[PDB]
Amino acid sequence: QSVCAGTENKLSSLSDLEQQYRALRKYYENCEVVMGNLEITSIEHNRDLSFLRSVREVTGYVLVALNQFRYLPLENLRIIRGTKLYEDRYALAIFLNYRKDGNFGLQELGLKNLTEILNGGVYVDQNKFLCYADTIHWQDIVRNPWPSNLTLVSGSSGCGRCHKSCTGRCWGPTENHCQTLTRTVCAEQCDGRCYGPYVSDCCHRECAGGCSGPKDTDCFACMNFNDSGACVTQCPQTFVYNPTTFQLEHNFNAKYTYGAFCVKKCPHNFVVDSSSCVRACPSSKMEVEENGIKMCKPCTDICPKACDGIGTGSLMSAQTVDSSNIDKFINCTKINGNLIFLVTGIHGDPYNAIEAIDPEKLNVFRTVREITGFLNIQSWPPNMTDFSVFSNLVTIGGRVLYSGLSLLILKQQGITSLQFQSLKEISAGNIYITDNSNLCYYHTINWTTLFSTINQRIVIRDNRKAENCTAEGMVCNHLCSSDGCWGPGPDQCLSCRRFSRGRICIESCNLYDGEFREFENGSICVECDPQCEKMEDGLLTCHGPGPDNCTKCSHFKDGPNCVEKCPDGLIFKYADPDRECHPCHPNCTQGCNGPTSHDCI
Amino acid sequence: QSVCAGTENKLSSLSDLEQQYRALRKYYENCEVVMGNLEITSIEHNRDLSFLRSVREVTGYVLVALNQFRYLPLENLRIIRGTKLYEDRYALAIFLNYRKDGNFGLQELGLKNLTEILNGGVYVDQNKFLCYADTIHWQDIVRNPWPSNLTLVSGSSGCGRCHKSCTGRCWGPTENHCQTLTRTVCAEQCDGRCYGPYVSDCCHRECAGGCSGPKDTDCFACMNFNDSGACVTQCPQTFVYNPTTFQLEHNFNAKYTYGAFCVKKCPHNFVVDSSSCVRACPSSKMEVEENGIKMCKPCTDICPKACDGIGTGSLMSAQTVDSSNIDKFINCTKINGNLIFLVTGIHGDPYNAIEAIDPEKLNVFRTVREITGFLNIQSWPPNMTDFSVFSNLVTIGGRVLYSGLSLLILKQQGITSLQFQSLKEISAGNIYITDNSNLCYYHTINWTTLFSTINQRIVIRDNRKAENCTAEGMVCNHLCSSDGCWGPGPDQCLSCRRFSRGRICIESCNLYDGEFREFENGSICVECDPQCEKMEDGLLTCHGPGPDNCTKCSHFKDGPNCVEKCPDIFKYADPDRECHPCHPNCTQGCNGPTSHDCIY
Amino acid sequence: GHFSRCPKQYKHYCIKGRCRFVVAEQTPSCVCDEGYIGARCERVDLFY
Amino acid sequence: GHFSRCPKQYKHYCIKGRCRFVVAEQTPSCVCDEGYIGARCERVDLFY
Ligand SMILES: *[C@@H]1O[C@H](CO)[C@@H](O[C@@H]2O[C@H](CO)[C@@H](O[C@@H]3O[C@H](CO[C@H]4O[C@H](CO)[C@@H](O)[C@H](O)[C@@H]4O)[C@@H](O)[C@H](O[C@H]4O[C@H](CO)[C@@H](O)[C@H](O)[C@@H]4O)[C@@H]3O)[C@H](O)[C@H]2NC(C)=O)[C@H](O)[C@H]1NC(C)=O
Ligand SMILES: *[C@@H]1O[C@H](CO)[C@@H](O[C@@H]2O[C@H](CO)[C@@H](O[C@@H]3O[C@H](CO[C@H]4O[C@H](CO)[C@@H](O)[C@H](O)[C@@H]4O)[C@@H](O)[C@H](O[C@H]4O[C@H](CO)[C@@H](O)[C@H](O)[C@@H]4O)[C@@H]3O)[C@H](O)[C@H]2NC(C)=O)[C@H](O)[C@H]1NC(C)=O
Ligand SMILES: *[C@@H]1O[C@H](CO)[C@@H](O[C@@H]2O[C@H](CO)[C@@H](O[C@@H]3O[C@H](CO[C@H]4O[C@H](CO)[C@@H](O)[C@H](O)[C@@H]4O)[C@@H](O)[C@H](O[C@H]4O[C@H](CO)[C@@H](O)[C@H](O)[C@@H]4O)[C@@H]3O)[C@H](O)[C@H]2NC(C)=O)[C@H](O)[C@H]1NC(C)=O
Ligand SMILES: *[C@@H]1O[C@H](CO)[C@@H](O[C@@H]2O[C@H](CO)[C@@H](O[C@@H]3O[C@H](CO[C@H]4O[C@H](CO)[C@@H](O)[C@H](O)[C@@H]4O)[C@@H](O)[C@H](O[C@H]4O[C@H](CO)[C@@H](O)[C@H](O)[C@@H]4O)[C@@H]3O)[C@H](O)[C@H]2NC(C)=O)[C@H](O)[C@H]1NC(C)=O
Ligand SMILES: *[C@@H]1O[C@H](CO)[C@@H](O[C@@H]2O[C@H](CO)[C@@H](O[C@@H]3O[C@H](CO[C@H]4O[C@H](CO)[C@@H](O)[C@H](O)[C@@H]4O)[C@@H](O)[C@H](O[C@H]4O[C@H](CO)[C@@H](O)[C@H](O)[C@@H]4O)[C@@H]3O)[C@H](O)[C@H]2NC(C)=O)[C@H](O)[C@H]1NC(C)=O
Ligand SMILES: *[C@@H]1O[C@H](CO)[C@@H](O[C@@H]2O[C@H](CO)[C@@H](O[C@@H]3O[C@H](CO[C@H]4O[C@H](CO)[C@@H](O)[C@H](O)[C@@H]4O)[C@@H](O)[C@H](O[C@H]4O[C@H](CO)[C@@H](O)[C@H](O)[C@@H]4O)[C@@H]3O)[C@H](O)[C@H]2NC(C)=O)[C@H](O)[C@H]1NC(C)=O
Ligand SMILES: *[C@@H]1O[C@H](CO)[C@@H](O[C@@H]2O[C@H](CO)[C@@H](O[C@@H]3O[C@H](CO[C@H]4O[C@H](CO)[C@@H](O)[C@H](O)[C@@H]4O)[C@@H](O)[C@H](O[C@H]4O[C@H](CO)[C@@H](O)[C@H](O)[C@@H]4O)[C@@H]3O)[C@H](O)[C@H]2NC(C)=O)[C@H](O)[C@H]1NC(C)=O
Ligand SMILES: *[C@@H]1O[C@H](CO)[C@@H](O[C@@H]2O[C@H](CO)[C@@H](O[C@@H]3O[C@H](CO)[C@@H](O)[C@H](O)[C@@H]3O)[C@H](O)[C@H]2NC(C)=O)[C@H](O)[C@H]1NC(C)=O
Ligand SMILES: *[C@@H]1O[C@H](CO)[C@@H](O[C@@H]2O[C@H](CO)[C@@H](O[C@@H]3O[C@H](CO)[C@@H](O)[C@H](O)[C@@H]3O)[C@H](O)[C@H]2NC(C)=O)[C@H](O)[C@H]1NC(C)=O
Ligand SMILES: *[C@@H]1O[C@H](CO)[C@@H](O[C@@H]2O[C@H](CO)[C@@H](O[C@@H]3O[C@H](CO)[C@@H](O)[C@H](O)[C@@H]3O)[C@H](O)[C@H]2NC(C)=O)[C@H](O)[C@H]1NC(C)=O
Ligand SMILES: *[C@@H]1O[C@H](CO)[C@@H](O[C@@H]2O[C@H](CO)[C@@H](O[C@@H]3O[C@H](CO)[C@@H](O)[C@H](O)[C@@H]3O)[C@H](O)[C@H]2NC(C)=O)[C@H](O)[C@H]1NC(C)=O
Ligand SMILES: *[C@@H]1O[C@H](CO)[C@@H](O[C@@H]2O[C@H](CO)[C@@H](O)[C@H](O)[C@H]2NC(C)=O)[C@H](O)[C@H]1NC(C)=O
Ligand SMILES: *[C@@H]1O[C@H](CO)[C@@H](O)[C@H](O)[C@H]1NC(C)=O
Ligand SMILES: *[C@@H]1O[C@H](CO)[C@@H](O)[C@H](O)[C@H]1NC(C)=O
Repeated sequence: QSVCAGTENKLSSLSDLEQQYRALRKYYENCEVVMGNLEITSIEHNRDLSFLRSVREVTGYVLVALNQFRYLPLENLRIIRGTKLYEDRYALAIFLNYRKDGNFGLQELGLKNLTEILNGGVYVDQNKFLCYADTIHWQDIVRNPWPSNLTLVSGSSGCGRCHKSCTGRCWGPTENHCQTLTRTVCAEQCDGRCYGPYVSDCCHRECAGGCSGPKDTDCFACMNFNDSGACVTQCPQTFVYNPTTFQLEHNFNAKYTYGAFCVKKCPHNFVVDSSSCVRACPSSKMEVEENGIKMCKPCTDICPKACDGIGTGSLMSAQTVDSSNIDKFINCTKINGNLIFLVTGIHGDPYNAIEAIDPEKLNVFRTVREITGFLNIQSWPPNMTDFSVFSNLVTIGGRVLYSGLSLLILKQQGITSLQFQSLKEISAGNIYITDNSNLCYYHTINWTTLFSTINQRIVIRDNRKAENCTAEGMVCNHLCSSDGCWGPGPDQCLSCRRFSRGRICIESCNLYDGEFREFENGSICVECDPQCEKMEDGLLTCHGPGPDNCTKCSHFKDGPNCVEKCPDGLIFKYADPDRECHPCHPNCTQGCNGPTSHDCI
Repeated sequence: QSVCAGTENKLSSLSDLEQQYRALRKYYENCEVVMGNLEITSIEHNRDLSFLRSVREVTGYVLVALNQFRYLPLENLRIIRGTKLYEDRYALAIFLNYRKDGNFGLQELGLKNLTEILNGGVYVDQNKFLCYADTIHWQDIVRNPWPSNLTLVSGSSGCGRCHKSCTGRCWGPTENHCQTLTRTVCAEQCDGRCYGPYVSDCCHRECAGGCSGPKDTDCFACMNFNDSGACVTQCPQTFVYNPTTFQLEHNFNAKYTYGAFCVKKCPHNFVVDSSSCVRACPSSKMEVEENGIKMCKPCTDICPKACDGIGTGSLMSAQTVDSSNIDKFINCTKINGNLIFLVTGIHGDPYNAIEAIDPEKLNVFRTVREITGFLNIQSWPPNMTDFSVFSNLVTIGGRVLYSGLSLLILKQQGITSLQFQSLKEISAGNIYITDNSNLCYYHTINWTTLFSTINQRIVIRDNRKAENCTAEGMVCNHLCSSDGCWGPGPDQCLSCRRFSRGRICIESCNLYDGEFREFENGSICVECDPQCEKMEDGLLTCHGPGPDNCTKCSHFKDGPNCVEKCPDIFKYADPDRECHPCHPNCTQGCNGPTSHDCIY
Repeated sequence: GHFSRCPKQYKHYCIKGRCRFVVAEQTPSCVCDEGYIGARCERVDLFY
Repeated sequence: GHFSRCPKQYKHYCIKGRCRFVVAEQTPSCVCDEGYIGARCERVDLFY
């Protein structure tokens, strides 16, 4: 089933009517269910809108305004769910669709078998050239049809007479395009909607918009959930209550609830909880992996601190991080949802009186290792030439994407380098980096080391030329490998040859030289136990961990270990002139000098 | 509704037909839902059965066998649920209800409202006076009507047809007494049952009986849960899944599932889990109490020793603790369900080759602290005079009851005292203690103090006379308060007037006398730190636990407390063993606060 | 009547009662002693 | 047309675009600068 996301422009538009039409094609061409609004605005008198005929269901509102075309080809739209309303009031709003000086405008609405609106008002007004719209009995389509509640039907004259084959309430001037009543003609014994005037014509309680027959498998739209070809109030769960034993018992046909559907397994980016697939687990429980499945259970007395992201939880209404909400991130290591920086967040918002962010507040994000949604940077303070405030970020979770993108940077002129250090995974979605006219080191990056599947892509265009950056000496440390680098620092390369010492890449390790001694393997070097005496002039001191694996210790030798005093603790022991411990008679805890009690002090 | 438990006797009976009739009145009189089987056996032809007219629902099977009476007055019986079946096959078994040398037996079935049998077969066989039942069509009533199910009627001279308006299918000679078909006459558009032949006459799908209309709130009976008058497959839970946010969100309409009903509150003795009220949790979760409510959470690396009782879990098939299952209780501390001790469990059962319990084996119960169901003792080895094997038991839960009882002790002549020590609460149900003709501590116990609601009672019909027990000196230790005592020992008292040293009641504490010393607390005395000086003549030197609480000790006195030795910052001590800091540069010895006071 | 002597494999079927065999159904019926109830007469009666 | 100049309380309503006031609905809308979308033109257009 083909699904598209829609728009949130209301009555705003692009600077050219040809670009406004091309955008409408790019958002709504070749799809049937909309996961948002349908917004058709400012379209000219002569355009091909036949691509909109595939739409069958709209999740948000349908807005049709300020256009000039004669016919609205919404020929398969059956149901509007109204999960978001125009002005928080209307699910369908059609207005001002005519040219003021001229004679163009919308004459016929189309709307072939629109039968259900599950929420909100209906507003049809100011549409100068419509013929039939004011004859339509909208109370059959709308639930809670009470006309005083947001049902503001207006708007024209000199037309609206029906064809002899339709008894009033016409959509158009012919034998077809007649409104069919689905609720107001049903028996007083009837539940919901019917396909005829009799009680035997009534359809199942979980169908919407009318039906082909009485069954939950045989109807024009579901409401609540679509259980694999049947409409239902809820899907079968992991456990059921046995009323004769008073306990919960495991089910045989359990399904996980997922969006408007039910599935046998949750997708790999969702968390399993109480027979449902959720985008985030509640803060009372820890997210864990068991047998490759993500799920969550109550946490221990001290557990990770996770913040709400932009567009989720306590920040559901936020569009960006700004000077009012940025203080919420002070000790978070994880962010649930998105992290977004728009021009209204960084440089303030004079309409709403929101202040600009002080560049020093942005150091608050240096504690975050994981973001579960996407990272979206469209503005950044002019004096911050890199992203070092995010250097500790490890993973971009990608559980939600911005138009398919999980890492998104556009138009940052005041940047020279990126300087991420801990970043190793970009788990889902595409990377989109454009218009960064002063950015250099980006061109070196081996992005297949960060991608989690071969299905991921990156888009790069109109950034600073790599040839100009090379000419200026914009290059990383000589140890840096073919994987590339985030910035000029010896600790800012994706991978390096020889050895590293924490984040910093190094040419050699302290095995036989310098202030301390260590041992090396697999491009890593770490100190051996400080009991081992430092060897000089090229002689190796240590070749493994502990007080073991070295040439000798300055302490007293005792098997694989050494001690400060040979008789300490302990069996009892004494030491020889080379500080090696040997057995002594028991007790003697004041001190011993040889193998027997006669050698005790 | 009026709810009563059913009997499970099958074809077995009492030795006296007057007691058989009186027992039948006491179980089934003035109740409409039978929470078990309805079994009517061996009743005489002269008896009044009009009290059975209150029965509307049976959760198990109905058995009518070997009886003499003419008419079975179950006219308003509607549904049989078939939870258990007779011989594991039948939900309704009616057979042999006549005397073959004489002329008495069952003639007319009543049963007019019987509409749904949800599970099992139907068995009508070898009656003599019952003539009408051959006409009835059971496949409308039986939920599983197909030839693979045992639905059968076996003979008499006949009784014509009931009335001209009845097209066969009838119980007795009137237009009032012919069968309402509810399934076989329904329109093919409808699932389940109907109240007429038309699609407009069909019932709501989630109903089992007849209906007044196609509604979940307007049908006579149903096979699923009762959500405040509506019959439903599931009822509203604590959270609802939001299909546009992909999150679980709180539900202000939520109800708990409890048995066959949806309720707002779960009773105090049940544990709440996943929007339901249940008897016990899975072995991976622990019961906890938060805000006065018991609920379950996943357990950590140490989990309680939850243990299967009789009638649940791995022992669901068991009737008693016995020699084949007693080993399952060895390291158990909390038992889910019941402990039941019958004659077969103690003295053996040769019919199944199960040997008697060796009395010593009963010590596996010494570790039990809580029983979540009931305790039922009807047999005990003759060699034991008490129940001291249960002395560690703290609580009886009462989540399941034996005919309303949670503690039941019948006919134990070997017992002279009970000897519980730890038992403090009986959370639900009544107490029934009788026929213990040698037991002398039943009347001294303040039994109301063990109850957790005003609705609990104790019944004691007969035990040893209180005047005879007094004459023998069968009284508790002098320290014991008016709340009474489990046996003769000072430690078996429910509560003592003077302080207790743990479980042992004493006249006075070792505050300032004896070889060890104690401090007072509200009804107990507890030992002080061993460093503290054991002073004479009323000089108590401690006021609670710890070396800091002592007024004078034989060891070193540091800042916060008395210690056996002071640290090597390094400290020195004066001639009164009072400790003070040394110069920081000390390792081997010290006698003062400055560098020249340090010793090597 | 309807009853006969119990077959050998039912010798210990009844506990505190007398065994009878119901011939038409090839099944035992146990008659309980004073104050006893249950399919095999194994439980004490709470009413008496 | 169907709109006039924005009222003073909307002076800063639109960002990187020109504000217009729809008189019949008493509601501001904005015509965005090249490459910008959203109700106040505050977001960059990925399809540009
Ligand atoms: C207005 O409302 C109508 C309903 O009143 C909506 O109609 C839907 O239209 C689509 C097509 O656009 C229908 O889908 C097709 O249905 C055919 C039905 O065939 C007969 O059999 C069924 C059996 O149940 C009868 O109900 C029906 O009356 C017919 O007698 C199928 O034959 C089609 O499948 C075949 O063709 C395709 C071609 O690609 C092949 O892929 C298939 O393998 C197969 O060979 C197809 O399924 C849909 O059924 C209609 N729905 C309803 C509710 O009836 C309109 O969408 C709506 N708008 C407009 C503009 O009319
Ligand atoms: C309850 O949920 C189920 C899914 O569980 C929904 O099922 C959808 O059913 C509709 C039809 O009612 C499908 O839509 C159309 O299907 C035609 C047949 O092809 C499909 O089926 C074959 C196997 O039989 C598959 O191999 C194939 O991939 C398809 O899935 C297509 O011909 C139609 O596509 C054509 O028209 C559209 C424009 O309308 C063009 O964009 C296409 O390019 C093409 O020309 C169309 O796909 C739909 O696909 C089903 N979905 C799923 C997931 O299977 C029920 O509809 C739903 N019920 C309710 C009431 O909500
Ligand atoms: C983000 O999380 C960090 C921790 O990871 C929080 O930082 C801690 O905040 C607490 C707040 O109480 C600090 O505790 C207080 O510290 C004061 C300074 O202590 C430092 O300096 C002395 C110098 O001798 C050192 O000994 C000490 O180890 C510290 O390095 C103390 O003066 C305070 O004592 C007073 O208050 C307590 C209150 O209980 C009284 O009991 C005392 O008697 C006394 O009156 C107090 O101990 C803690 O130091 C901070 N830790 C760090 C690492 O900085 C952030 O607050 C948190 N941010 C948010 C917004 O949640
Ligand atoms: C000084 O430096 C040396 C390295 O130079 C370190 O040596 C390591 O010592 C550890 C033990 O402390 C070794 O680990 C153990 O190895 C056992 C032998 O199997 C390995 O070697 C054979 C050689 O033929 C290989 O075939 C085989 O594949 C293995 O590589 C294993 O039996 C041990 O695991 C089993 O036992 C433990 C018991 O607790 C169980 O927990 C396990 O589940 C398992 O059943 C274990 O793996 C290690 O191999 C040594 N490394 C090397 C390179 O030799 C010293 O540790 C270091 N000094 C100090 C103080 O640490
Ligand atoms: C076999 O099965 C049938 C069908 O289920 C049972 O029918 C029930 O009959 C009784 C007695 O008539 C009904 O109980 C009474 O209902 C009155 C309400 O009116 C009913 O009838 C009209 C049509 O005449 C319907 O429109 C309406 O919906 C009702 O169904 C109440 O007012 C009565 O209450 C008064 O009397 C009682 C007497 O005890 C007092 O306690 C009250 O205080 C009050 O004064 C009474 O409730 C019952 O509703 C019928 N059920 C149905 C579903 O029809 C048969 O009873 C059953 N067979 C036997 C032998 O019982
Ligand atoms: C879902 O759950 C509800 C309850 O949780 C069930 O409804 C109950 O049904 C029982 C049985 O009919 C009712 O019990 C009766 O209580 C009467 C009290 O009077 C009030 O309630 C009745 C409603 O029946 C009103 O008519 C009356 O005006 C009062 O408001 C007693 O008077 C009754 O005793 C008499 O009738 C019984 C019938 O069983 C006779 O045996 C007695 O001899 C006596 O004459 C009776 O005990 C109970 O009140 C109902 N509760 C309510 C009102 O909700 C639903 O049936 C259940 N749904 C299903 C079927 O799943
Ligand atoms: C010998 O040892 C005994 C103990 O066996 C010592 O007795 C002390 O007795 C005093 C009272 O006389 C105790 O003080 C009170 O404790 C209450 C409980 O506090 C604990 O529990 C809560 C549980 O949530 C914790 O939050 C809390 O941290 C403690 O762990 C408090 O509620 C009381 O506070 C009230 O009173 C004070 C009075 O000054 C007010 O300031 C407060 O605002 C409030 O109104 C109070 O603190 C004390 O705890 C006992 N100590 C011990 C060790 O248990 C003897 O003192 C000791 N003798 C010698 C010689 O050392
Ligand atoms: C970017 O990083 C990726 C991932 O580490 C590098 O891809 C790797 O490319 C090498 C060379 O082609 C592959 O090794 C070769 O594989 C073939 C397989 O048939 C084998 O015959 C050769 O002997 C050799 O082993 C390697 O598999 C491949 N890794 C993955 C995961 O695809 C890539 O080189 C990096 N690019 C740069 C320039 O940094
Ligand atoms: C010398 O080589 C060893 C490895 O042979 C290096 O140390 C060890 O590296 C392994 C991975 O190669 C680590 O194992 C991983 O540990 C994490 C712990 O959370 C676990 O999630 C992974 O599944 C995996 O088991 C191991 O922890 C690590 N050990 C230590 C002590 O760091 C070592 O760094 C090399 N260099 C030197 C100089 O020691
Ligand atoms: C047996 O146990 C019961 C239940 O714990 C005890 O009954 C309790 O009697 C006390 C007597 O003081 C009641 O307290 C109060 O008594 C004063 C008397 O002036 C009265 O004014 C107050 O209204 C209040 O009743 C207490 O409430 C009562 N508890 C119950 C549940 O009834 C009884 O004392 C124990 N021992 C004996 C010897 O029966
Ligand atoms: C003096 O006697 C009183 C009783 O009169 C003792 O009070 C008891 O203190 C214990 C301390 O553990 C309380 O236990 C509670 O256990 C739960 C277990 O989950 C825990 O969550 C609580 O924090 C608490 O520790 C107990 O409730 C309390 N009993 C009463 C009746 O208040 C006290 O300990 C005695 N003091 C000495 C010095 O012996
Ligand atoms: C408790 O068990 C003991 C056996 O362990 C019983 O004592 C036996 O009693 C018989 C009576 O005829 C004597 O012949 C035996 O010599 C006794 N044995 C021992 C070891 O003393 C005692 O009767 C049992 N008590 C009860 C009440 O059953
Ligand atoms: C590259 O440098 C040349 C001069 O060598 C200059 O003409 C050109 O504009 C530079 N390009 C960029 C992208 O800076
Ligand atoms: C009470 O004791 C007397 C002897 O003093 C005895 O005759 C009588 O049977 C005893 N009664 C009981 C109940 O044991």
